Amino acid sequence: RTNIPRICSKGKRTVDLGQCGLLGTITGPPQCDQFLEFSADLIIERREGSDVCYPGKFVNEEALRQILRESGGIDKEAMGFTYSGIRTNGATSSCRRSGSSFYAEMKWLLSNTDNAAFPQMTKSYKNTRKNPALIVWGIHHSGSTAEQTKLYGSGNKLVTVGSSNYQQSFVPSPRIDFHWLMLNPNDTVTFSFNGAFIAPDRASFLRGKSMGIQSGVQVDADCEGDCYYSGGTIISNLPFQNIDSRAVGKCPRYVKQRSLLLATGMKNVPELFGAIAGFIENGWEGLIDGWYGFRHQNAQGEGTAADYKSTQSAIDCITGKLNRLIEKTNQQFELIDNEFTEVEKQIGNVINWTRDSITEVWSYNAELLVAMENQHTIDLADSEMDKLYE
Amino acid sequence: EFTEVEKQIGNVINWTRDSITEVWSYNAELLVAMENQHTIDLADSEMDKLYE
Amino acid sequence: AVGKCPRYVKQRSLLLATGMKNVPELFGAIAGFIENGWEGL
Amino acid sequence: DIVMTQSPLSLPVTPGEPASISCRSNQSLQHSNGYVHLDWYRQKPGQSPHLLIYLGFNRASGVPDRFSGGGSGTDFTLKISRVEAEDVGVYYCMQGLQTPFTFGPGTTVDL
Amino acid sequence: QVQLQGSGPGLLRPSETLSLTCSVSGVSINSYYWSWVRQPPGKALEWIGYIYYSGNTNYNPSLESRVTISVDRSKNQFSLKMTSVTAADTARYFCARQGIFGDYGSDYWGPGTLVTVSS
Ligand SMILES: *[C@@H]1O[C@H](CO)[C@@H](O)[C@H](O)[C@H]1NC(C)=O
Ligand SMILES: *[C@@H]1O[C@H](CO)[C@@H](O)[C@H](O)[C@H]1NC(C)=O
Ligand SMILES: *[C@@H]1O[C@H](CO)[C@@H](O)[C@H](O)[C@H]1NC(C)=O
Ligand SMILES: *[C@@H]1O[C@H](CO)[C@@H](O)[C@H](O)[C@H]1NC(C)=O
Repeated sequence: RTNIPRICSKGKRTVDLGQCGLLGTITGPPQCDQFLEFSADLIIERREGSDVCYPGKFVNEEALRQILRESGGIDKEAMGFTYSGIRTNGATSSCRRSGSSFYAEMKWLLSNTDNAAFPQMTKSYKNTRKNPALIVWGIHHSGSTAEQTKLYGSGNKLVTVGSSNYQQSFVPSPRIDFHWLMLNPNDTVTFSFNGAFIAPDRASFLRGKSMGIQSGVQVDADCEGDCYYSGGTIISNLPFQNIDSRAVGKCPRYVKQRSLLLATGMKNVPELFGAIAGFIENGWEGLIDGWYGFRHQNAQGEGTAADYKSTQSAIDCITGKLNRLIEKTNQQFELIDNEFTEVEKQIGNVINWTRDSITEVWSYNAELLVAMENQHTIDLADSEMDKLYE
Repeated sequence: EFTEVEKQIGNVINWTRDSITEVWSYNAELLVAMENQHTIDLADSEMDKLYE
Repeated sequence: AVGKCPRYVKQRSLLLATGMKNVPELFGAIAGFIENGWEGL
Repeated sequence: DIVMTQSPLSLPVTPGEPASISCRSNQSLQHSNGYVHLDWYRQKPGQSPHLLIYLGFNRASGVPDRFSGGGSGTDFTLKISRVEAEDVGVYYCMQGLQTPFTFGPGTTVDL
Repeated sequence: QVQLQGSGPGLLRPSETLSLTCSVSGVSINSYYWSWVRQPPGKALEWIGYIYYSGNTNYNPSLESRVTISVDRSKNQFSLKMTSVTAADTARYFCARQGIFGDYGSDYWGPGTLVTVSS
């Protein structure tokens, strides 16, 4: 139940985006200039972080965020495009960096003069490196026919892309949307645009295996960063939690229960095998032997002893059981659902229903496990009593 | 496997499959453990009855 | 796996102890007053 | 190695006339994207050349409208609407589908 | 719009190792991958081979053992080194980028580095 309300991640590489967004760090807004080409095993995206400065949204959005969590950092490979014969700078009033500044690693391809023809440049790039390439591009919806005719000229606008696994076509709707793509090695990612195309400048490449965070607390590197949640870091050997069912990382199993206590000691009666409450009526305090014991009382040599021979074997059995169960699994959960920007309602209802049923079965497994292990410990300690008696 | 599904439903499917994998693996571990204990008790109880 | 299939696990190989406890040369008095077994049985 | 064949050899063209030069390959030029990898550079004698047509049959950036070489399959033909003073040049047909990037014997166009 | 510029020895005796250099602006050998070509005296233009900005090289099968291209990433220039120079290697080396590799912007042929074998 107890959590540390800081992102305590000493010893492994960490990036605090803050105002930066993780969908930002591909695009390069003014809030991600120092995190444009980051490289770490952690991403901390905050609630206040906006991924774009110009208004707009990502199409196929949560899946792209789930890819960029699993990146290990980004190695931006400089895509070799030049765009000869057209204007490149398209800085808008919405983004502020030393005045007018657009995205650093894309380009608003705009005509040289207003109300003029847009040459139909059909760009192409090949992934020479033996790694999948994250290719991004953006489409600027005009918002009106006047802005379309002023910027990209009159007439209908048709922009298409093309790959071996992606030949899906676009049209502007008379306010920039970005659309990602997986580019295989030895494959070509051919664009074809007639204006209203935020052309990319550099290609995104994954580095390793990062596991990201969505929270609001600050970063304070002092711990080992095993498991995380939306308000800090929870690190323990305990197999179950109660704080948040959306914990991402090497995280314990969420339960509906408040706190399930495993009876790691034996049945106690203060002042199920047979005679736990039999001729040996009640437990007696004057004995120091552990979670078992053989207290002594005499008539000529009165004093308390301890039968360490079976007791230490019993403690080794209980501690081996403890190290078996408190051993946490190696499974790595990911951040499927989002708490800052909500997912689509139907898929989110499926996700909540699946997650609630998973917590039902894990809570019932935890309750039944605690119950059977309590019965196992009591029956075991009664069995060492019985074998001592015989 | 031949042609991948779209990534959101694919991640939902993989998360569901890994969760069901955890449930069945943990149930199999429990079943093996307590049925090994039940075999030990079902080996020892009638030996105790032979003894008495 | 597709069809009437076994259940997937993460473990390499789980083994169910069909036989009894072995003490070569949890219930009460297992290997107690008798010490060990003998192969001639 | 893809031998690129240029047709014809020389054009003693008269001023103001449509002039068309073709270039055939023994291998059909068609990139996976569907945009044929073929170019139409023109070398000014004793100097650095200049691309006139790119990606099979596409008007090149900063290139006069007269040049609009088309073609299809394995045989592509650069065409010019009129003949002018700057027209003089040894035209080369670049492939680009595979490596080697072969060119052409050249077309010595003159008045 | 990049600007290409070439330089190197002109009067060169045969058999020894040839030196060449070529300076560029703008792209700075940081994004697109360039290449080298060879034009024998008023003969057929040939393609020496391309070099990735990362460094991976791919020369023309015709001549491969006698040709090596310098990456030179830090400096804003890429050089060429040809071994076993011959009267056949007499040529007018051009330094450039091409359409078909992925950039669709002209070629920016660099100035001709005319070479000779003399004696
Ligand atoms: C990509 O193509 C090149 C050139 O044919 C080849 O050398 C390389 O092995 C290919 N990549 C893979 C992963 O096979
Ligand atoms: C899923 O549950 C969370 C909290 O349990 C809630 O905030 C979210 O809105 C739910 N999803 C949908 C689509 O309603
Ligand atoms: C689901 O997981 C399998 C392997 O566990 C992987 O091959 C597949 O790509 C994953 N699905 C998606 C959509 O990534
Ligand atoms: C074209 O002809 C040359 C000449 O020998 C030959 O080497 C090459 O393989 C031929 N290409 C095709 C595709 O037939």
